[PDB]
Amino acid sequence: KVAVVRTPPK
Amino acid sequence: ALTQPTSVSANLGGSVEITCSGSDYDYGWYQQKAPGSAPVTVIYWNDKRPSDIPSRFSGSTSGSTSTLTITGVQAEDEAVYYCGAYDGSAGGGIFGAGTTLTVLGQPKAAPSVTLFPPSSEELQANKATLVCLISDFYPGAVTVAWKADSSPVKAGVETTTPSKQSNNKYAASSYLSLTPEQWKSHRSYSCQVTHEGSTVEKTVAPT
Amino acid sequence: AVTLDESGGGLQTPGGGLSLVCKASGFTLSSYQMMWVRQAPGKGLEWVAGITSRGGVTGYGSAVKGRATISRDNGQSTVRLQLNNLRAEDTGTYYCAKPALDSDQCGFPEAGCIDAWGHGTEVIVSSASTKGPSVFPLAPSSKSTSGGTAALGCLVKDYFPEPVTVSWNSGALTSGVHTFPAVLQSSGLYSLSSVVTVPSSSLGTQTYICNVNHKPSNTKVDKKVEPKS
Repeated sequence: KVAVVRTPPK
Repeated sequence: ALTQPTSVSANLGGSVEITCSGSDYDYGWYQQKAPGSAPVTVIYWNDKRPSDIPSRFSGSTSGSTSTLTITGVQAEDEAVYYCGAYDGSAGGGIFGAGTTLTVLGQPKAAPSVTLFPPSSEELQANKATLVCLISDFYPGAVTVAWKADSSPVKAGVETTTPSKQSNNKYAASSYLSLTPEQWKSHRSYSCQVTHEGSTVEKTVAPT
Repeated sequence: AVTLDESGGGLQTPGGGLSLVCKASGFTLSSYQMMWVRQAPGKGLEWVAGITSRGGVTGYGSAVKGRATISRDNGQSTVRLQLNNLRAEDTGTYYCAKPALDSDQCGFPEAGCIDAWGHGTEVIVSSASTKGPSVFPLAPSSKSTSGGTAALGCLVKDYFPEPVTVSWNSGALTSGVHTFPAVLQSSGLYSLSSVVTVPSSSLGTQTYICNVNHKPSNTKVDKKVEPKS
């Protein structure tokens, strides 16, 4: 399963 | 928004289905026995059941509709079941309005009624309250009428909505506010409780 | 093992602000995205706010948008919800909620992924002042006794806000105790009653005291309940 939201990678 | 039915009924030992639609994401099912009490997850991520939840609870999402199934209903299953999911259009969490599960076959039970007159202490404070306590009744609907001698009481009545007790029967309270003068100027006051067409009346008198 | 413990509730100022704290234990808080859910009196569950595992992304329900701030402190194992410009519509029980799966799998707005709920904390948005109860005895009586059992009790009148707790004989008397849910009167004040059913033969010899605690007004009353006079 993949979370619909997370901190954008940067 | 999520759509789930207002109510559902199941016979003891039987099966029940509750559907929820409105999200294209994963559904969860949350049991609440009393408002304000912590919900209990019965199903999460469409069909996963937490370790402490019995096998009789199952979930199934087909297309964009979730179905919560309880196979072999027990009396403790009576609760409000909320469905939860992600709102893909707006971006936050969403819940359905809740489904009330009623377990059928519960026997009718007449109310017990206890009526108290005002205490000497309250009367000395220039107030008077008559207290009518109604308990152990099923189904959870009663009609309360108050009388001053044989006349109906028009004002000062405050009654609670019935609420389920720990024994699965209902309780309610009715309070009649009077002046000390009104209390002392009648031979008696009565609290009359009607349940399924039968009435239980209690009377009190100034002393 | 997993516990979510909310604090910071109670009576709040209309137009003012509140700060709720969820203390998480029995799991590593930093491995999870977290959310807050609320329930208004006589209503259903409503999603309030959510936060990613390191606070990089936040989200809010439409009813609180622009008035709410969700934050977290993984080091202290806490999630915090601030809400300002409080309105009557904010009254309700607020729950801290944990997703079943880690931050890679369940996002903060995935309300279908919840496995753990907090006990909840009550929020009352009102400018009405706290008021302690007037406690009156409900004397046992002869033309109100039933076969060697008698009912006696305590009337807990005119308090605000909820809750009140009632015990009998300092918690020693539990059997046959029935504390009824409160009525909310037209005045905006609550009243409740607690009754205990005891042997009729005990009335002349056994002392009965109801212990009424109203933490919002810092009041406790222990009222002796004697046969009618």
